[PDB]
Amino acid sequence: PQITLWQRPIVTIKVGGQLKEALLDTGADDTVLEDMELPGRYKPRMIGGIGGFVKVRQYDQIPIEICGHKVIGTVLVGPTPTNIIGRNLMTQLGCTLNF
Amino acid sequence: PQITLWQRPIVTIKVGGQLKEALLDTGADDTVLEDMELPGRYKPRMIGGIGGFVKVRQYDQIPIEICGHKVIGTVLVGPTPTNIIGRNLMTQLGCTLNF
Ligand SMILES: COc1ccc(S(=O)(=O)N(CC(C)C)C[C@@H](O)[C@H](Cc2ccccc2)NC(=O)O[C@H]2CO[C@H]3O[C@@H]4OCC[C@@H]4[C@H]32)cc1
Repeated sequence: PQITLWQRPIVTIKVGGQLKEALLDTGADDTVLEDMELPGRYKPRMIGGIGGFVKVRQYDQIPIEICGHKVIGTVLVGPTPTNIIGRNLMTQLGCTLNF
Repeated sequence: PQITLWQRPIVTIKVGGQLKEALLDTGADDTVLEDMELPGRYKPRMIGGIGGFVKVRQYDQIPIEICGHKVIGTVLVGPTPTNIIGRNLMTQLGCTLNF
């Protein structure tokens, strides 16, 4: 894919049979998904943004398909305004920024 | 250039006569800079991120050079933890996400 930025770079993702929308986000170190149920034991964490910090549950080794491409890695779950794919997963996609 | 996402995509910018480091942020609609003065009038604006909303100052049609490219547009100034370059300016560079 080549994704221009006139619109939000929202892609379709597949999380265990659920399809969702998520923002491809180079400004995010990590992937944060809106509150949902994931497998495994989780570490509560603090994650900070524009408007301060929110608490998230960190889950490891979560299979996600982004854009038809399979990735497996860490996903943070909490009160985010939108699902965001962070660099930890965009590197698995092999995303680069180009200009 | 082709920018990798192994590291934060930080670039040097020049705005208001000042050199700054900023994060190239495809998940950011708008460009948001830590508190500084600009030689233009502004209006208040509420901008919402992962922790919620913050009040910013909105300066319109602000020239910025990014990696030696001259761009112009809206710059928001306020209590952001990091300088971020949003889509409003990256579209002017011809920035695409590629994978
Ligand atoms: C270490 O792990 C992390 C740590 C932090 C974050 S983050 O979401 O807070 N963020 C980091 C940055 C502030 C240093 C990534 C950004 O891409 C967020 C991601 C984001 C998007 C939407 C909502 C909340 C967050 N964008 C954002 O806050 O943009 C603001 C400014 O312009 C508007 O575009 C967006 O779209 C409309 C509102 C926002 C506005 C993610 C993973």
